[PDB]
Amino acid sequence: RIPPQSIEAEQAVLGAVFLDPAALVPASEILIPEDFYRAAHQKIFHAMLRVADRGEPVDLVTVTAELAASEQLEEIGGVSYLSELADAVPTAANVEYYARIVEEKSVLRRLIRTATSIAQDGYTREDEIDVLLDEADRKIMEVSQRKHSGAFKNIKDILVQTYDNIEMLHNRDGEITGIPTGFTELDRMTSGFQRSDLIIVAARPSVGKTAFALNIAQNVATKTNENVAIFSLEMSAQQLVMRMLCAEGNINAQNLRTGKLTPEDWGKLTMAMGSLSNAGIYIDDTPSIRVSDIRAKCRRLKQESGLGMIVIDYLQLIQGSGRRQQEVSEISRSLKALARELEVPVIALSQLSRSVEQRRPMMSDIRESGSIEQDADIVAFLYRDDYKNIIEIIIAKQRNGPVGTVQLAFIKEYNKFVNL
Amino acid sequence: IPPQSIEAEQAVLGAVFLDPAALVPASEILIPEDFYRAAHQKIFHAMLRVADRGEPVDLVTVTAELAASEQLEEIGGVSYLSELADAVPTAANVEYYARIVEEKSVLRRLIRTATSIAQDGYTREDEIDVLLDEADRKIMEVSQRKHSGAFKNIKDILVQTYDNIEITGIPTGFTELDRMTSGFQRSDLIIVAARPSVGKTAFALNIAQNVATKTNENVAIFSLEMSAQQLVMRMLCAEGNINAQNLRTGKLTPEDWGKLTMAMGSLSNAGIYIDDTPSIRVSDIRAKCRRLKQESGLGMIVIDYLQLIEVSEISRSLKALARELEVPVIALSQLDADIVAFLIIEIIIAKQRNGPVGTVQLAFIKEYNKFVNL
Amino acid sequence: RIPPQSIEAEQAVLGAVFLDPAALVPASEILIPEDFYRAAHQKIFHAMLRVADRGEPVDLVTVTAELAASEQLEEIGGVSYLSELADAVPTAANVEYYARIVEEKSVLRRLIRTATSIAQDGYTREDEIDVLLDEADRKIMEVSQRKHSGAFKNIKDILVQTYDNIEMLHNRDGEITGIPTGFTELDRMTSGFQRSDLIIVAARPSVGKTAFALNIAQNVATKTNENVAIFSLEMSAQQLVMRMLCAEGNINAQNLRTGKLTPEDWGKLTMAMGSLSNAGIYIDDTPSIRVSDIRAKCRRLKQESGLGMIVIDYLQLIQGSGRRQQEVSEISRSLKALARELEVPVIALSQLSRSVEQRRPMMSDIRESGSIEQDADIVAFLYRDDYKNIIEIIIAKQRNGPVGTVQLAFIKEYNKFVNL
Amino acid sequence: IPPQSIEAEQAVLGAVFLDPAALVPASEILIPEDFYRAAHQKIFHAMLRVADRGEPVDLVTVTAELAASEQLEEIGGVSYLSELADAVPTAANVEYYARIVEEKSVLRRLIRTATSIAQDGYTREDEIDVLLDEADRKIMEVSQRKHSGAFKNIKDILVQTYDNIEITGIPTGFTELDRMTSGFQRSDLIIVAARPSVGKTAFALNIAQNVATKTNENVAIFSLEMSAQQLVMRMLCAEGNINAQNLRTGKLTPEDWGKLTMAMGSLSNAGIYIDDTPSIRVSDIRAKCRRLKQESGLGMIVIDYLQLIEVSEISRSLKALARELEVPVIALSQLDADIVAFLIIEIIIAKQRNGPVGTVQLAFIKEYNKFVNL
Amino acid sequence: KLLPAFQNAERLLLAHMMRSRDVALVVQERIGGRFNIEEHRALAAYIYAFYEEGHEADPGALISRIPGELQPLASELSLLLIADDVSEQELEDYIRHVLNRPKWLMLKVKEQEKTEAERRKDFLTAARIAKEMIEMKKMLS
Repeated sequence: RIPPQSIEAEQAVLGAVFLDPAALVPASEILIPEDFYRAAHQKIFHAMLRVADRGEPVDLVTVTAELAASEQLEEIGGVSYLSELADAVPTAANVEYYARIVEEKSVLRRLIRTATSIAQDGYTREDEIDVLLDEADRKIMEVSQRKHSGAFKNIKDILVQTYDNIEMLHNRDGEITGIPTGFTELDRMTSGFQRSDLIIVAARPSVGKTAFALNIAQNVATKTNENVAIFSLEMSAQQLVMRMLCAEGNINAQNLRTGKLTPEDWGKLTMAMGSLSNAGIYIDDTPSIRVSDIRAKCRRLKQESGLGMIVIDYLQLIQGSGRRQQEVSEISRSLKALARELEVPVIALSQLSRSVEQRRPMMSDIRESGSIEQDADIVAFLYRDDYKNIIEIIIAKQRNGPVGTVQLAFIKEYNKFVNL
Repeated sequence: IPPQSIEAEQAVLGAVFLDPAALVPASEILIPEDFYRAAHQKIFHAMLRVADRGEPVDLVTVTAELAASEQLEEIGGVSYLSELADAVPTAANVEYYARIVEEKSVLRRLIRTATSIAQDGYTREDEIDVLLDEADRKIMEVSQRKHSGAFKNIKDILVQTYDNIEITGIPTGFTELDRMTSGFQRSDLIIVAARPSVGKTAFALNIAQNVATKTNENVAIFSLEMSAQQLVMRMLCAEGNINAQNLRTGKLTPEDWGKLTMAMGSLSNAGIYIDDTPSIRVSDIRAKCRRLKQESGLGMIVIDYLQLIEVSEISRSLKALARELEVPVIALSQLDADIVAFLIIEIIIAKQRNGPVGTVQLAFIKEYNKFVNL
Repeated sequence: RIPPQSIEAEQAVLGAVFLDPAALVPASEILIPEDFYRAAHQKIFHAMLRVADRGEPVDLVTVTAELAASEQLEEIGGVSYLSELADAVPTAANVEYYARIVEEKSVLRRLIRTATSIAQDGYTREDEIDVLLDEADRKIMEVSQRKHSGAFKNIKDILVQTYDNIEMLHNRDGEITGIPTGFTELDRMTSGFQRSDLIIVAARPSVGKTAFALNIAQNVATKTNENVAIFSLEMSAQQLVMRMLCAEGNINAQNLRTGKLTPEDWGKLTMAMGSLSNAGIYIDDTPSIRVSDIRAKCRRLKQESGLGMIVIDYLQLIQGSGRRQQEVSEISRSLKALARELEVPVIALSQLSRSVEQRRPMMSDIRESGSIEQDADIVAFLYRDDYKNIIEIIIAKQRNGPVGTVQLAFIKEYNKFVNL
Repeated sequence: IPPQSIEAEQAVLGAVFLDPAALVPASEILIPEDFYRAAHQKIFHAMLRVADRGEPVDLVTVTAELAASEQLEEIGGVSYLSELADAVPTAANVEYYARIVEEKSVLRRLIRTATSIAQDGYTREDEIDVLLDEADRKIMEVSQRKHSGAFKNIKDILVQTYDNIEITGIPTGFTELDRMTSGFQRSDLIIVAARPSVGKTAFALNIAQNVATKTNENVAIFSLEMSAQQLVMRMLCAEGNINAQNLRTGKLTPEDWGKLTMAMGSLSNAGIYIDDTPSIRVSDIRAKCRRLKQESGLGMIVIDYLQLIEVSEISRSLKALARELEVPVIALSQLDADIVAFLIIEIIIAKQRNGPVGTVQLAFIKEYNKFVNL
Repeated sequence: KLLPAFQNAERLLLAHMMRSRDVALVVQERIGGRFNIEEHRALAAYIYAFYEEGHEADPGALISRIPGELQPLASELSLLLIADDVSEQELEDYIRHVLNRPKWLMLKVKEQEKTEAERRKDFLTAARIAKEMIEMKKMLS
């Protein structure tokens, strides 16, 4: 001994049902009474199910009545005991997780039971053997096919979601409820980037995720009265201002890189600086910050000058709480908490795995780097069709609003994204 | 008694049970190893392991997690988890309590590092120089850091970006290179990388000369390959355009004699401090450089080259030396850094903290080992 | 405990000063009184320094007087004790080494002291922390910057040595005090190879170090009345005689390698043999001899027929006393002892590391194969300018005489070096 | 009681303290491991470790060295070092005392090796053939050696170099090859290396034939790939110019029959002793060859080939066999040695102890597996 | 315990002269003895007489005319580890250790002079004495 069990989880399942009758549906889906290790819990779950099958409300009173009529009340500890179960549940909404724990421990008991049974038969019947091996095969497989799996989503139901998506993509009108992006076509879908949202922009190297984020940050700060906080972990503050000066005044980048500057390309530079000086752009070019540092700096900024957006130049460079799989999840989770705290959209750039080439990016390409998928309420991919200087912005996830591809044009010479 | 705060620890774990959101700020500031008590360590780990799945963190899911990995009993059982959950009146100050736990953790690490060094002083006796270097390193590695809290306003960067195109430091002797740097600024660590025969040593010497004979600045050169004798031979050979082959093979023509007496009178006025001790340590560099400044003045520090002094430590330690003596340090390399410059020869620059990133071009006379302008 | 110390070394330092007053200069440079672990030794070193600062002679009497006046004589053990220190020094000239040992043990005590201090502060002040870490950084660095380093050699002083070298290279006249080489230009500088000198001739493969050594050995034996002992560890005795037959009579080497021999090229061979038979050339072609074997054979030869030179075809092939870094040093040291014993120049060929190509050879190229640099009183490098059949002989080190490049011409066809 | 000389040891260490120069001759003759007593071993090591730095060797520097590596006390303390330094009246005879220490060391090694072999005789029973081979090897490895003391005068080499251009051994049957060797000399180990299909086996057989049918010498051939049957088939096939395909595929023309009866009458007069046992050991070669000489005569020994019999041992053991039977041994190889010969086909020779190093050229008929002159 | 150099030097010398009359004659002129240890002077006398009668290199016959009390010592020395061919430098070294042994003993007279000065606090005298002794010590080693 002792047989795999979780009295605590069993207690929380039954408790949940007593706090919210709706908790019984998820529990009955995952468990049958016999999954409970403790006899009293079996009797109790069975009483609940019976009451439920009659279409009668399942609560402390009807379960008490049910058990009294089947002469099982005292045996399971009485009304007092039903009370304790009600106090043993940390949160009724977590009932599936408690249920799964109970189920897991039931499956293990069946594994142990059938394995032992096979071992015993080995010493006894001795005898047949060929039948023994076959039923040993048979019995072990039966343990797995027990857990609550499924279900398959039916094509009809997806077609509905698919069509309703196409509805939203055309029903697209037209107010910008969040922070305008400057890319009117991206604003149609998003509306635009909204407060408290975690926005993830993933793209393979050379695609232009950095330029994309800077263009957005640049449009917000120069066009709207809002402040943008940019964290550049791979690129210095001057190296990044160089790129948004070019983008601003239409100055050939390579031209600046080589000193060459036509007399009027210079006049072009002074107007860029003039207009860019009025913008509320705050840059932190610290090589590998932790999320706490990011958070603290943004915190001080919002209450010192006000804050509208946070842009982080790629997330895989943020160092964890210590000195990578689990580590990235916490950062992801932390960035979402950052968004909620400061009531601001957080744009975190992400790099994609080399899977896109093994096939147009999809969720599974960041799923091997997850679980950013869960935390992000909006995940965007950048894909160039020709690797036409046109680039695609695939919105793969959006919690409130449609899913589709917005299209923009990229100008290499100025490192810009323009409308279409 | 090792620095600790059981109460802070207890509030952190307690806060997590009271409001699962509290795990995010705590997980930002702490790792399980920061908790002084194993029980708490085990608990905080279980807590993180559930969030990563990612399931809700509460008494049941955490209990089940500890039990599954056979450590519910070791941490005090459900009693203790409940004690922690029932004690906590709030979760609003999790990061206050988290930061206390973190501090005590740092202090323990400080103590552990120092004790180890103290103990090594008796046991390895035997390895003095290695001991002093690794003690420097070990102490440095106790402290992170941090990044205070200063966003750079765009207005401030713009001025620095404008002024960064259209000679405030130490003149190199190459006008076109002085344009890109203007010139060699104090406390900068300058890395000059190159391949066989270009040549790195010639370039280093030229700058050391052009600084020392044109400015009243003292340069400290550390050559690990060629002797001070060979180094000075190359310098006056370039200084007065004298053919090396003639200095080496005795016979000098009278153009060379007059050309020589000129070059060493000119070179006697510098300004040049050489150290040609084979394998030198970064700290030995500091000792000699600190004693030089405090007695004479300086400076500029030229090192040829850095893989004869794990390179990360040396590099970082060189930056500290530059910042300590308020003087530029040029370190050569063969194919954290302030300026990175690779090598009719082309000088490509890949990194500069304040200056313009571009490419310069210089000529090279083979027979004098000299670099000249265009 | 116990604190790092060397009473023996402390005793030898103070003793040295009592045997040779000059020993105090090196000692005071490396040590201050507080470096001595033993109080009596501190008091004694301090008394010496005081006497010295007055410009008064430091010996047993004035140190005794000094300590008597500061009431410290009995406390440090009296005159009798100053006597013991004088008997505790193996050799006064080794005072720097004793001093360094004392210094080393002092530095360790400071490391231990400051480390402990940091540990203690960790438990006490708790409090501040940020200041603690900074002063912990600060205090640890201070331990290193304590040892006696320096000094930088000043350019003025080197210019003097440089100019005095140029003096010797032109002041070159003209008598051959040692063994003539046959290469008049090498003889100007060397004068030529002298008795008891260890001469190291290093060169990368294909440069011609072997041919160089053979030419010298050949010139000595055929021109002068002296005997040359050649150890060829990579090349057989006949294979080596083949090369000096060619060199002697001007016979195309490849021509011999293929049987081809013009009628008069044959008459050329008989004159080479005739002249070469009278020469005192002794060859040992033992594949990998130890130095003791080399030494014993040379020993017997000098007292049996007389000996003038020893040539060893590359040193990295000599096997050590056992069955490589430390091993080569002992061989080097042993070859120098060989030179001194037999009062004969020893020419040991050496191979260079692949560093020359990573840049004209210099000392550091054999320094990674040292410490041959120390033992050799003359180190020569062979460098070919075109890898003009001309080859350079760089004399990098010469204890008595100049440093420079002598130039000779190489003839591939005959495997010879000729004058210029 | 293991062979030792504490007194010799004590004089050596003592001599070093009395005159640091004495370390050089001792270090030539000895290594720390040669000293029977650990204390002395430790001391001599410390002594060498200081010289290598390279600092002066004396009581203080050595004491400090032993103490630094925590072994001053184990070796007897400064008392013992002083005892050793005070006992020594001279250092003129260091190498006399050094050589005594070395001898005792050798004898210990002899004893250790032999005891081990004796012990293995009981424990591995099981592995007889492997045991005998490694016992041979292990004993050989006890003794070095040395190189007596004979310089070769140039006069003596010159005669051998002259006579080495313009048939004293065993005739190969190839006049042009007999020029370069004249011919196959006694006690020589001859290695003939080659690549797939040239072919090594054909060459070996040809020489074995041409020696055995033209001279009254007996050859011992060891073939590890092809059987004695296949080997003789190839020989009479080449002997009488018979097309192999006809011998194999029954049908022989009457040119072949008469040509065959000729070849085996001619081959019956030899002179040929074959051993086609798959994996043979070098010692098994010796047993059969010694019993052959002593009963019949010989010889020449042909081996095809050597990587079917770690190659260093085999090779060395083959040289001993050649020198023992006063007979030439030709061992083939696939791509210490007396003659090395690689393979219209060209025979390149890379090594010859007394003969001329050059290149010979022979023809090869594919259909008869025969090599012929030009 | 190991023996002092001068004593080893006498023993080795004796061991050699017992097997070589060539060496026995050299020691007779260069050393009295003059040997420092009584037993060694006694053996010396018996070794000198061995040739001043005729007898040549034979440690067998020597250990039979020796007065029995010395026999144990002569016996011991005739087995001592020696290569019976002494080097030129070895003799110089051995003889030198024997000849200036009395000179090291002269020091101890001054050593008492020094400590007595020291006892009556006459320190500069004591130091002067010690200063002299260092010179005498240098003079010997």
